Amino acid sequence: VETFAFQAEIAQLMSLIINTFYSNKEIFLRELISNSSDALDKIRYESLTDPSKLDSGKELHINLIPNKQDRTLTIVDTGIGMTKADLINNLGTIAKSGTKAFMEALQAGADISMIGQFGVGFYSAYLVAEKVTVITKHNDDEQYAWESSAGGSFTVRTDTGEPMGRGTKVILHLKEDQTEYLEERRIKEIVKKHSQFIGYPITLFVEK
Ligand SMILES: COc1ccc(-c2c(-c3cc(-c4cncc5ccccc45)c(O)cc3O)noc2NC(=O)C2CC2)cc1
Repeated sequence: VETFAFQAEIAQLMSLIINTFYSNKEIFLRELISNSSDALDKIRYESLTDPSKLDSGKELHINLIPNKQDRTLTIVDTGIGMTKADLINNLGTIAKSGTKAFMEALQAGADISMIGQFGVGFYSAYLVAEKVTVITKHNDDEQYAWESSAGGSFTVRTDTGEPMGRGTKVILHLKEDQTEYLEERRIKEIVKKHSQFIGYPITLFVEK
C-alpha cells in the first residue's frame, strides 16, 4: 500500500465539493457514467485495429449496482482500464488545468453542476460518498485498487481480490444521508434524466 498526496489544486477542489452546501447531488452519477463511456470508447477504438484487445472481454457495457446492506453504489465498466501510472500520475496531470479553470469559474458564480465541462467530474463523487474505492484492470498490466476518503491523500495497491477481466469498478461508500441513491426508482430517474445518450448498455442490477 502506497500513500500519495493529491495535486494541490485537486485537493482544494475536493474540499470545496465536500464542504459547500449544494443540494443537487445527483449529478455525480452522470459524471461517473460519462467517464466509463469515455473508457469504453477507447477500448472500442483500439479493438478496431487490434481485436485481440477484447480477449479480456468482448462486452462493452456499464453496470450500476446498489447495495443497501453495504451502503455502496458501484459503477462498473468494461472500458480500457487504468495503469498504475494513470492512477498515480496521469489522471492528476491531465486534470490540472481543468481543475484550475473550474475553481476560477466557481469563484466567479458558476455552479458545481458545471464540473463535467472541465473534465474533472469524477470528484463530484464526493458529494455523496465518504470514501471511494476503485478497482481497475488494463490489458497487459496488473489489477490495482485506488482509494480515497479525501482529506488530501489517496492510496494505490496491487489488488489481490477477485479478478476483473478488463475495466474499472468505482465503489461509492455513501454518506449516511445519501441512501436515496441506493433506490431503484431514484437511479432510474437519474439515468433517464442525465445519461440517456450513451452508446453502451447501462444495466441496473436490482437487489434481491
Ligand atoms: C475524464 O477523464 C478520464 C480519464 C481516464 C478515464 C479512464 C477510465 C475511468 C476513469 C475514471 C476516473 C476518472 N477520473 C478520476 C478517477 C480517479 C480514480 C479512479 C477513477 C477515475 C472512472 O470513473 C471510470 C473509468 O472507466 N478507465 O480508463 C481510462 N483511460 C482513459 O480514458 C485514457 C486517458 C484516455 C476516464 C476519464
